[PDB]
Amino acid sequence: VIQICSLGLRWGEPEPFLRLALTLRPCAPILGAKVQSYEKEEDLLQAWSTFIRIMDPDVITGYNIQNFDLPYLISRAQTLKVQTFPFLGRVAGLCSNIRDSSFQSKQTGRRDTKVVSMVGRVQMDMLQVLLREYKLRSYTLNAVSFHFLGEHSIITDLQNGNDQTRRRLAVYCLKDAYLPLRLLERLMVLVNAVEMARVTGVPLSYLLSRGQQVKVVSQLLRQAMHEGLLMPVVKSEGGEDYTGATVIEPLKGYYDVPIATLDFSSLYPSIMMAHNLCYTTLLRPGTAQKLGLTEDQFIRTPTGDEFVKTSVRKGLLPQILENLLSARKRAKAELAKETDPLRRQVLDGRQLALKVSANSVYGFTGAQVGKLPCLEISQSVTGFGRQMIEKTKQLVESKYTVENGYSTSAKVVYGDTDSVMCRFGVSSVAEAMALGREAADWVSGHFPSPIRLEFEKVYFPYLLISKKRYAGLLFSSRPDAHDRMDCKGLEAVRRDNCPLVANLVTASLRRLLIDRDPEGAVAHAQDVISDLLCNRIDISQLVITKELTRAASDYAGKQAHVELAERMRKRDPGSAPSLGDRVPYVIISAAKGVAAYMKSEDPLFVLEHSLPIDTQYYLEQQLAKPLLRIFEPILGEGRAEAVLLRGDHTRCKTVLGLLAFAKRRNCCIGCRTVLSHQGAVCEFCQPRESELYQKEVSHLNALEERFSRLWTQCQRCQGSLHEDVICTSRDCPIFYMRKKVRKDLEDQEQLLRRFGPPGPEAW
Amino acid sequence: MFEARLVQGSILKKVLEALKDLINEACWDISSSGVNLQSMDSSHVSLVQLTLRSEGFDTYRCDRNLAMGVNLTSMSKILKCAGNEDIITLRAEDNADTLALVFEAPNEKVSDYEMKLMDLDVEQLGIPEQEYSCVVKMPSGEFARICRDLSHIGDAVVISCAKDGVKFSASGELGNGNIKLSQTEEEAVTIEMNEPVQLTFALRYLNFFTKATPLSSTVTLSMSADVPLVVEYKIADMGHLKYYLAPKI
Amino acid sequence: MFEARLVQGSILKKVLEALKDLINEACWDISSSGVNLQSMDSSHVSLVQLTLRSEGFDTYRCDRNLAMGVNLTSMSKILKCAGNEDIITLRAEDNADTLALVFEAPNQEKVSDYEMKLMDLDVEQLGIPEQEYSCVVKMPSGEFARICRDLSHIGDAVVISCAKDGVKFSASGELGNGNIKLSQTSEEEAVTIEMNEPVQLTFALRYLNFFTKATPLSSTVTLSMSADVPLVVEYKIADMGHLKYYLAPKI
Amino acid sequence: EEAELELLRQFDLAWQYGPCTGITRLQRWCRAKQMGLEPPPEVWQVLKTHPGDPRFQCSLWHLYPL
DNA sequence: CTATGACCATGATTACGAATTGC
DNA sequence: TTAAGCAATTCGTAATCATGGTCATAG
Ligand SMILES: Cc1cn([C@H]2C[C@H](O)[C@@H](COP(=O)(O)OP(=O)(O)OP(=O)(O)O)O2)c(=O)[nH]c1=O
Ligand code: SF4
Ligand SMILES: [Zn+2]
Repeated sequence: VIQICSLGLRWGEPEPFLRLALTLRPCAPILGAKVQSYEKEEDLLQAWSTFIRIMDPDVITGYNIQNFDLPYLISRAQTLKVQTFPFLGRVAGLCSNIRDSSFQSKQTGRRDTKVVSMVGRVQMDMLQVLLREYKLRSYTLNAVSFHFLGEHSIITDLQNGNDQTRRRLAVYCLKDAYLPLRLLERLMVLVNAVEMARVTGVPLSYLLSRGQQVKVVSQLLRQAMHEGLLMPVVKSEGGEDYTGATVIEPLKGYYDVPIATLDFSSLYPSIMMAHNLCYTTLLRPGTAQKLGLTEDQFIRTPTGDEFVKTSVRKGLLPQILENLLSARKRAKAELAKETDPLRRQVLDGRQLALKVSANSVYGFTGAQVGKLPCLEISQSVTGFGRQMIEKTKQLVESKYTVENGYSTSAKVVYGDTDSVMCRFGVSSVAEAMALGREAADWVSGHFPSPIRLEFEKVYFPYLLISKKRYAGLLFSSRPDAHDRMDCKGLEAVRRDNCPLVANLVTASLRRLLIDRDPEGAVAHAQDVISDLLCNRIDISQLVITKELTRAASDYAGKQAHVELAERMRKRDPGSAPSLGDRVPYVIISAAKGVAAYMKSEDPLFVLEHSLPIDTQYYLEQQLAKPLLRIFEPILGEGRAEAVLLRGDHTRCKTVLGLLAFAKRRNCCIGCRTVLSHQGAVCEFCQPRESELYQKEVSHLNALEERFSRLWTQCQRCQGSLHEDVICTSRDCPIFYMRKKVRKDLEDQEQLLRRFGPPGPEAW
Repeated sequence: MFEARLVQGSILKKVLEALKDLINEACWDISSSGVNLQSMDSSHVSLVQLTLRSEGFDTYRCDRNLAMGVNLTSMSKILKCAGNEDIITLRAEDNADTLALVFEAPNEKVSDYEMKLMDLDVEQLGIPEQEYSCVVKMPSGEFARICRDLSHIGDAVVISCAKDGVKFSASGELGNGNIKLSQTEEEAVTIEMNEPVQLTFALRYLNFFTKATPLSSTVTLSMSADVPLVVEYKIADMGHLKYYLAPKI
Repeated sequence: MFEARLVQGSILKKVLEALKDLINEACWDISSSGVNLQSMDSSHVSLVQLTLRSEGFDTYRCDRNLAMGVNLTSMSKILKCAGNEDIITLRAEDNADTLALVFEAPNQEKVSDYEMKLMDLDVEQLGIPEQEYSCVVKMPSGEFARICRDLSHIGDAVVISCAKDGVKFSASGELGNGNIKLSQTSEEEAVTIEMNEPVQLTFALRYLNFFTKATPLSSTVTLSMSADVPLVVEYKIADMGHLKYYLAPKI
Repeated sequence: EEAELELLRQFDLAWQYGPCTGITRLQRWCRAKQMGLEPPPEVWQVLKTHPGDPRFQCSLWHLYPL
């Protein structure tokens, strides 16, 4: 271990107050930080342990400190025989130890971590907070720093060199150690963790280790001491499933008359609230008998149970849910007065977390592997849901009709278990908004409270492909003209595909829904396919990522990413994907057509070893079928032939051990006829040579302009204008797009030396 | 304008079934010396070189050196709409990207197809001429059965050329075996040797190379130190067909 | 040191082609009487007894009562690499647990020399009873295979009635009932139903398709049955010995 | 050898001779000599007693896709 | 030297698991 | 000792089933 670098601050002050860097050879001074140097590693580990005792911090953060940093330090101190290192905690006579742990759920998957013991102090690895809350494409520090802010063997010779190289290494390490602080204070992590621990009543270490059961157990016990009840222990392996939610059958297609969306807000917690459903008021089938009082003492549910009215008991789950609902309402009332966009979405994150907590209260009941299940309640909930949504659809389509004085009889096109997308008939967004608000407020008056239906949007135009797949354009007000698109479910929000395909789907829906020009859309898709086949598409747009889950399900059937991961490298059998992460790969061309798991390769390996790409795989398996989903419903099946013919005019333009034994046959630039001698033009096509020189110097001119815009961008992203660039960042498009233009220019410069020189040079 | 006419369309169909599995796209270099082609395979491992000399076409006419871009799958589908006795003529313009094929039955029925060509940006490679030192001339049927029979055991094969004969060995999980062949018209195995050879080659490429067996009776195998093994066939007063494959290190 | 030759050697291809679809392994008992194989089936319904006398061979050296085991289908895949006119030679050392197969050519120019490794065996072994078979029928093998395959497209299991005048191969199926009758014909194409007392039995027609895999394996097929006993189909391996397939009957 | 391979690795990272990871080693030695910054006469005397070896006459990172 | 179906080889249909998103 | 629920759509691989090109031998 050669350098340790530390940043420290008091919470509430907008800058740090401590900035220290401890190195292992003599170094050069850095303005703003202290620098100390040692000639042996024992002094370095001792100095860090003494600093961490004396400063005595409350919280320790970092990025991947649990699974890399602390056990490396502990094992390295054990090897070098330094006895006083592993006492990092607060208790004076206690040493620390490495211990494995696993967590698994159907919500976050399964992850295996080490833990290191520190008594008194709290740990917050920001990697685990990101991996638990956020669903992203890559989880590298560079990728999340670009997504939120906007950015090994070389180091061993920056350290065996001079002291300005070591000073450069220390400035790099300090920037690395500074980035997670900025992420912690910018994303409102710690304020939301403190508010979660105050609303639920669990400690601050449980929100990084546990799930959503300890919190609902805690709140139920805290509500149970106030009336004098005790909880039982029921455990069963195992019950059966029950029936979930209804989806209404669509009227599929393309709509160009406005559809208004009406939905219920906080549906399942308000069902559980306003019909008095709880553990503590579930009536067994016999204890009603032989009392006969049915009216206003109990009710009956569509699955079949009987539940006591609120004039006898009050349940415990209504009160816990009412507290959580008021907390989320206060968070939304605070969110309704922000102007900054990233701040608006992080308050949206806070309210999303409180709504997830309130819904996991209901999901506690149906978990037959758990601590206290009561599937009768769950069945009553979803039965009430189904009954109310079909009530909504009957009522909306039945009242506003041609005989009832209105304009047109409306017709529901879609509904998915909480929402209803009714198509009204008018093509004026003001009149649709007015009637939709009247409908929402009208239908809501047929229920107990807090059951309320609300207007939410007007889509104009609309595109419905299947169940859980649609798109549209979003209206919030009228003079607020339009907000954005909505892409529910489609190929632009999933992460199982290429960036090329998601970009093409977004650009096609842009040209098709905003400008309403299908001809520019066809020309766009043609240019994408043509530039694919002509081999001028970056390999950033070709990378596919998949998650490496539990190893036995991936034992059960052969996949591509599992095959790439389990195949080690010759260079490194010590850095490879583990369980739970994401494996990136691209597909190269070969002749083993039975298996697409035999053609997958690491992006850096195909970078350094230059393997070709299977353009037919990407053409017929990645691109073609999402396009045939989207482009068909506006036209007939002559549209499938239109895009497969727009392919056909553009499919006829394709660019191209033994490879060393070349002959390098020259070819005519005009008509492609191989011939003896080095002159560029053919004897039949020699007159038209001024035009053939004119052609292709406007190509060299455009490659020259692309070299310079890229190789000076690295100088501004690096910081310095006087020293070399070293950044092989695999998540930057800049890298390997700066590598191919050198070769394009190398090739296009040599093609013009077929022609003579435009003058002498030795004069 | 290009126009050729050849009486034995069977030769054309055998050469087009030599290549429709190993290659998907090619460029025909039409000249005033014949119809010549070079290509690499899709796997970037092996080389094909095909020469149909100008004389053997029984009515030739070529004005200017052309270069046609042909999808070999569609052409292989077209040349199986012609029986084994027909007379084939090829018709092309010097301004167009579409080829005409007319098949003439030797009895009342004539057929004519038009096929759209493609423009491709391929690069043409070749070979230099050196003297391979082990020269085998053997029957093609025995070579086909030897490769196909060793194929079920394992995937590599070692060729072992010694004085009186050659010996092919191959291994695998169900064991190993060799086949000898010795010096002793076309059922003979003529063996010229200056330096002995032992080398290793993979079997999928060899079982691709033995797809063009109806073109001749004998096959010529040429080996030397550390060079790509050459498999050579001759087509009678028409030209030749060569595959090239590099040894394993 | 075991070293044996067979000039008309297509019979070994022919027996292992009719061996590998039935069973996955074999217990090869090499005695001074020659090459023998008693082995059960895998479904516990049937059995193979192969006997190859020494006098049906050409050139012979047996110094050991070898008792080895062969994985059959890989050996058949190796036997698929030699023609039928080609001479089959086997070589075996009593310490080296391998089989050295030598395929000579009739023109002697192509030589093959293959080697299959050994695996251990602890196979079960039961003895057949010897008794009176109330119906022994000599039949052409090709006609027999033709008839039972003609019955395979009706149903699954066959009922047989063996009597004096004719023999009755009946079956049911999803399309109804059917039966074919045979009689004696008044050297290879001759038939004979030698009978003492008429019987009726149930057998599996799919195992008859399995047993007719040895259709080109003899001059004539023999069908020997009695009451409630294993049917023995016999293919007399010409000048060599014989292959007998036992099928334990049904209930 | 093994002591001559650290002198060149020390000449390659001294900042007072230039920012050199795109060019050869002897070109940077002559560039500094033209401007006469202070090239030392020992990083020359190992680039003369060798032929065209790629581990003497090349910069440290002449691999490495930067 | 020539019909016939048995034999090898290659392509169309169905089934099921894995992955990921919407409520 | 540890873990909130169900509905639905998409894609890849192996296995099942259809169909033609050679071929091998009886007429
Ligand atoms: C998202 C989600 C919904 N549901 C159920 C409960 C909800 O009552 C029902 C509706 O889904 P949602 O509309 O997503 O959530 P919501 O209606 O409760 O709150 P809001 O309208 O303010 O966004 O779906 C779950 O059970 N678990 C979940 O994770
Ligand atoms: S390649 Fe250049 S632009 Fe891209 S991340 Fe690295 S330094 Fe920045
Ligand atoms: Zn020209």
